[PDB]
Amino acid sequence: AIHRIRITLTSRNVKSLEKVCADLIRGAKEKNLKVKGPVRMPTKTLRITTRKTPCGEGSKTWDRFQMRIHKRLIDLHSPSEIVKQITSISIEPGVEVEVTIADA
Amino acid sequence: DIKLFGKWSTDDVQINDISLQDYIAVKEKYAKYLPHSAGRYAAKRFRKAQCPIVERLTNSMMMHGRNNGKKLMTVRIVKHAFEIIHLLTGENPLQVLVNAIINSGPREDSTRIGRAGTVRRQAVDVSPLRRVNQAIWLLCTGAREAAFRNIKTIAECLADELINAAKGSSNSYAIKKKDELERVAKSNR
Amino acid sequence: PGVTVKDVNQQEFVRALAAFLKKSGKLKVPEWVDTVKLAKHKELAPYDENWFYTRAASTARHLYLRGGAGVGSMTKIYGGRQRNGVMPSHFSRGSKSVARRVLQALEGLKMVEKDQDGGRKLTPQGQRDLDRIAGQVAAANKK
Amino acid sequence: MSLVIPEKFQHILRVLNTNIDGRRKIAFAITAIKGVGRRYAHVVLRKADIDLTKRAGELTEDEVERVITIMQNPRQYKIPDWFLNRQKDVKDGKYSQVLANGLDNKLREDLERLKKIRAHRGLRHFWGLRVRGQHTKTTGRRGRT
Amino acid sequence: SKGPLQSVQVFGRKKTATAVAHCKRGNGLIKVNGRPLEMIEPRTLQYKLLEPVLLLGKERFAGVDIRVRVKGGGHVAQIYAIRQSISKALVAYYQKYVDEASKKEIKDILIQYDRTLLVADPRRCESKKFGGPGARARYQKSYR
Amino acid sequence: GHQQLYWSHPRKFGQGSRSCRVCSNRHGLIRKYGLNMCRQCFRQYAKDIGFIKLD
Amino acid sequence: RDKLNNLVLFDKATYDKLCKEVPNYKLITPAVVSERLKIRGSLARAALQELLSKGLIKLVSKHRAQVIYTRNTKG
Amino acid sequence: MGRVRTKTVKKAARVIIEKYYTRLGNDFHTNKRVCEEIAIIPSKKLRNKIAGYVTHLMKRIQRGPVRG
Amino acid sequence: MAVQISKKRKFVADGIFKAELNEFLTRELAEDGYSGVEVRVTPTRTEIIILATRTQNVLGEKGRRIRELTAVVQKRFGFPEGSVELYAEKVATRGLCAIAQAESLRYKLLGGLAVRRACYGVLRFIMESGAKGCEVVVSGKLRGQRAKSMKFVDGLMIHSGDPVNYYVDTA
RNA sequence: CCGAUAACGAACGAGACUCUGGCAUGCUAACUAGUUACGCGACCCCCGAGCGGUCGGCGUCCCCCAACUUCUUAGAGGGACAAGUGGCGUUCAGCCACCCGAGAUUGAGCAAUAACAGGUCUGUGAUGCCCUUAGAUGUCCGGGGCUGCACGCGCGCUACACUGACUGGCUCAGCGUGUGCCUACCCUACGCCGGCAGGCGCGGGUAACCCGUUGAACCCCAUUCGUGAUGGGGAUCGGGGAUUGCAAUUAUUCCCCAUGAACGAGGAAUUCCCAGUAAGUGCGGGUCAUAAGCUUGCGUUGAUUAAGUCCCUGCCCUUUGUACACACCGCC
Ligand SMILES: [Mg+2]
Ligand SMILES: [Mg+2]
Repeated sequence: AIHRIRITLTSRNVKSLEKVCADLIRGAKEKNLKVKGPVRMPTKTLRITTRKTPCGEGSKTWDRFQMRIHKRLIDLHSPSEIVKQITSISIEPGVEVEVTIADA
Repeated sequence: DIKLFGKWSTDDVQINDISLQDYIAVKEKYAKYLPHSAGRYAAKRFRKAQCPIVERLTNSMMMHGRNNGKKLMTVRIVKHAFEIIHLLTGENPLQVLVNAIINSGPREDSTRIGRAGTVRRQAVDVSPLRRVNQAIWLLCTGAREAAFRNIKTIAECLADELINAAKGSSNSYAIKKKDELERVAKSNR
Repeated sequence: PGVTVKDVNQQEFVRALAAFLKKSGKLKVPEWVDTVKLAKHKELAPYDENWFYTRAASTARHLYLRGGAGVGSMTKIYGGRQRNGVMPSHFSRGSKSVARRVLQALEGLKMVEKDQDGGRKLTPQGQRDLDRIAGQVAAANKK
Repeated sequence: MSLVIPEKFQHILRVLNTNIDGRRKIAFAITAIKGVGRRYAHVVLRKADIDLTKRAGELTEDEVERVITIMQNPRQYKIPDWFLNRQKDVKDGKYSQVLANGLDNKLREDLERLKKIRAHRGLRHFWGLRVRGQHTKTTGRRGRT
Repeated sequence: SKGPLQSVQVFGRKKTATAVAHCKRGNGLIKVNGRPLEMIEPRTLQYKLLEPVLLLGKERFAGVDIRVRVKGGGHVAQIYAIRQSISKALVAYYQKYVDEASKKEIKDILIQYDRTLLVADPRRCESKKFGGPGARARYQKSYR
Repeated sequence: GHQQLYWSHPRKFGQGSRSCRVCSNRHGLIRKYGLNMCRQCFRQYAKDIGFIKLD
Repeated sequence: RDKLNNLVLFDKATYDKLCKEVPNYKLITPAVVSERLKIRGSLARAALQELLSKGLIKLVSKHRAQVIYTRNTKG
Repeated sequence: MGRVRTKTVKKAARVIIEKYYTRLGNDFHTNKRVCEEIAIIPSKKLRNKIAGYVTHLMKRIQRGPVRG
Repeated sequence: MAVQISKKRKFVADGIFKAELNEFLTRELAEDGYSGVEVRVTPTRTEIIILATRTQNVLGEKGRRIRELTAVVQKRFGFPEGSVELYAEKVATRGLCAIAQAESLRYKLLGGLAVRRACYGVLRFIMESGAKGCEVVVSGKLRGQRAKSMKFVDGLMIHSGDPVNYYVDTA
């Protein structure tokens, strides 16, 4: 077994996040594990504003850099065991995956 | 039926001259319960014409740095001023305000660029919208320097400014400046 | 027609609660109520003499509105604008000892009890007292 | 309460060695005494048990001498220790509020003590410059020219 | 008699201040955050709060239980959010559970009294730029 | 001299305790998000870290 | 326009001056009472609430920054 | 003011009109619905702007012999 | 938990690792036609792929040099042993890689070819490999002491907007 | 852009593009977001209501032991195009007004050829040449200095008060950060002591889980003050108490009590700005062992005026004159 697991996927780009969150759940449906819906957490916007010039001479122009971090949560819940059933991950570079259980 | 501030029905107020009856907005289509409405009246030209003049007075009464967002304070100032003028005169505060606007709007001014005769080269009559704008600005300014450094509060100062303007007594800064402008324009004719 | 505290204006309500707390005086009033300022950012002591009762009434009303508020939370409510003189103004918090002593006097009157977790809330009979005073002030305002 | 002016209403008083305006409120009239401010005046009136909503000119002799006594000797009337000006005096280490030109001569003796020991703060006081580390480059010009 | 499941939940916005009115069949009452409508902190805007009620009449409000929750913005933004939310909740209730005849001959009064009672104000803010204190003003410049 | 005075001056804090992780500079560091990189070096490498410009 | 040296407490000359025509004109505010009786203004507020207690002046506004009074109706 | 169309939309509109004059119509939505399969438009804004110009040019065509 | 750092710092550290590894590979494999580095990180292990033109040159005698670099990247960042694998991949259409062409131009200039002929050759090779356009700018102490800049551009070249990011490769 | 047309065919820039804000009761999804309903409760009314009212009290993803996504979040999609109507127009390119509409001009980012002896060699293990290199211009350690003051200037903060100050009560945000490779230094709930600054124990949080429902300020409601250099202003200055550090004097910062100085709206001059804008107002980040009058962002309140012109300062195109070409700061 009686297990209930949580898989969180985080990266910088929505295209790869969406395709992972799609193919994983489609594999789950084809492998008849009932799926708790994908929860899209609020985006983390890392902002850094820095003076453009390396000198301090100029018109005081500031360059602003952003890093968008998006994360999704999918809860895999089955009456039987889960980890022995699902072993493949099919994870491309860029996206980071973390799997916990209900105890953690 | 609308009863601005809960009283002072609008339907009895009459504008005495047709020059400003398309720019004063006290009639029942523009009668509002309270002079506060985020109506986007500055989005397009001539949109302030259909803005109620009590709203205009509230917006122009909040000036000089300390008071640029204190619209609730300005609304309470206008309410107290209407109470005071009603007690002092007995007629409609809206009627007093309309008469003050009419008597404060300067019918002509002077404007040019080149070698000035007295103030400007040419004497030019003004638009009704400019009449209303100048009248409201003059009334608020007169109330402000009336209330600046004396014990008499801003409510009474605005009240007696409108009272003096609605009749014409040379005791109000609005019509004093109006007469000065008229004399300058007449000299610049 | 039952009356709760949310159906009456909180200003004269807290005034009436302070008056009741004054007339039925069983508080643990500290010895420094005549000297201390109510906050770091204030520059004079409160004008009213029995300000402690008004403050305790306000704390009871706030605890009714939301429970589990500790001393730091109450200082967050009673914080204000510190003018800082020539420097630009900022925000300051209330007096921690004042809030603590008000709360301790409240559980001395046993209308406030600590939670299972941190902070303290109102007891059922404290809620009863608040509602009764709300009803009587509603009646006074009506007729 | 809102009566006529009382018969024994002196317009200014004589407290210690300075006069105070009796036209203003009592809580702010004795603030004209050097060494007394809004907080000190309020606390001494509170512990003197005098109505704060009355002017200083309408007080009586017993009330004013009670104020005198409490101002002169705050320690024995439950004025807390941390509230006084000359706390932990450099000469005798005794906690005392100072109320009059005693404050002026105490400032004088402390400044001349600093000058005598030739400390940097005392030398700055002698030269008329800032003593709290402020920048003297761009400000303080009026005091010199 | 005892017809259940008669409720709508309609929101209104004014400067990121959202207000959700839960209109429901019952006796006529309107409450905001558990407090009476006529009793709010900026009582100057009590007329703005009561404006839909004064326009439409207590009879159309006599059959509705409305509870409004606000969790954003400032004070007057809250007030405008509540009035818009109440108006939109009433027109949604009249559009769903009774005829659009009544819906239209209340919506017209609402519109040609105040368009903002039923249409949200899109203007929110504007980002500050790195040349001045605000969105458009610039820091004072000097030449000598 | 010996070990007792060569590096004895404390640098557990302050600007001298921090240096750029790239160029060992001690001015214009960015410690936000544990970056520990110079102001100029961050502009140099922001494409590589992933900080890209949007507005 | 130099100074006002306004009275802080009433006297015999101004007490009856207050009592016999202040509840006779249309506008009674502490500011106008102060400026036409040459008194301070806290005195004006206190006198006006005393006359409220006596009941010969009708309050209309009662606002924290602008309080307005009037005389009683005739007829 | 500032609603002048550019070559990118004008040339594309003329080309698709001369190619699919039978399928096109005077309805803006119908034209913007034929555009996605008669042409590859990288942007929705570009697609609908081209569709609007197609409506204008077809009104002009049905009222007279436009150079297209 | 307490042992793992937050997501913000973790992503920033990943970017720092990518940048440091890329700078190291640029300064080390410069003469071997270095083009780029791609890291595929998994909790089990990580794979570093070096896109370079001369794979047989970046791989030393029986992989001695790739083993050396694998050990270096092992020791510098302190991975668990046997948890990182380094592969070398030959790029496709090396004329389209601005990094490789800039490195080749630098190699030619260091060899001593005339800058005019070398830049013409680089441009011709890029357009022969097939691109919508190319632009090479050489700045510095050309000819005399006074510095000059020569720009050789042909074909199409956009400069503004978003599509420059994924259409123009700049080195 | 339409059009003419010794040009035809192109290329860059502009536009297109990306992000952002506004509408989606349409779709997907939510115990790290909630709503509705129901059940335990706690309180008021109990005259009698009782499917009465309040609850940020406890529960119903504790797994069978409710549903749903309106509110919040974030993805895929839609939506706006001068599309429709009237007028003007060579009846073209387009412009004006209006209807319906969330929106009929949301703000940014990117940004051409050619240049400047514009700024940085004090960002770099970017760097040529020159200088120094053991009594060092390397490097380390101690102390001082970068703050130093007859004076002038620039960016700012605080004010000159009653549209206010004080005192108390009531009541509302959104950006965004938070425990470290070196590297020691995180955000803090709650309880207790102290008047305050602070201190002492218990926890939570590597985070839509905790701070935090970010109880912010302004504002609102009552009190005192009363036209005075006054309860405006808080500079200067004395004494005392804590905090950081290895160290606080030339005061790091903070707290308390005293002193209330100029300042009563500012000459000649001059800056910025067109709608959620200016301005008032606070709150985050950077700097940070200690810390913001700075800067970069965020939210709250919210206007006056204008929909024009080339008059001043400039910019673009065409014609024109030139003795200028380092180009009118020219030449003579
Ligand atoms: Mg562009
Ligand atoms: Mg004071």
